[PDB]
Amino acid sequence: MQLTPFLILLRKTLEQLQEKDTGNIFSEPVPLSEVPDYLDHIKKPMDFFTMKQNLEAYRYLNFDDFEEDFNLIVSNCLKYNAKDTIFYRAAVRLREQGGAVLRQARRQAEKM
Ligand SMILES: CCOC(=O)Nc1cc(-c2ccc(C)c(NS(C)(=O)=O)c2)nn2c(C)nnc12
Repeated sequence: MQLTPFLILLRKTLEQLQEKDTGNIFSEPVPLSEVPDYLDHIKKPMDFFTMKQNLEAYRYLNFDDFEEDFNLIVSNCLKYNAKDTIFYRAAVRLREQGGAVLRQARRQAEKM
C-alpha cells in the first residue's frame, strides 16, 4: 500500500467523523482552564484538532492507530462525565455514528 492515498483516506474519514460532532464539543482539547480537574483521571486527552496534527505529522500509518485516538475521544468523555449529561450522551452518539464511518473507511483501506 502507498502512503498518499492512505493519508487522503484518513483526511476524509476525519472530516466525516468531525461532521458527526455537530455540537463541536470534540473539535478542540478540553480547556483545562475551564475543567481544572480533568487530567486527574484522564491520562491521554484527545480531540479532532489534535488528531489532525497527528495525521499530518505522519503519526497515523495504519487504520488502527487512527481509530485508537478516535476511541480515546469517546472513552475519555464517557469516563469523565456523569451518565445524565449532554457530554456523556454526545460521546455515546459519536461512538455510534462514528463506528459506521470507520467501518466503511477501513474497507476502503483494505482495497489498497
Ligand atoms: C462537570 C463538568 O464536566 C465537564 O465540564 N466536561 C467537559 C467540558 C468540556 C468543555 C467545557 C467548557 C468549554 C469551554 C469547552 N470548550 S470546547 C471548544 O472544547 O467545546 C469544553 N468538554 N468536555 C469534553 C470534551 N468532555 N467532557 C467535557
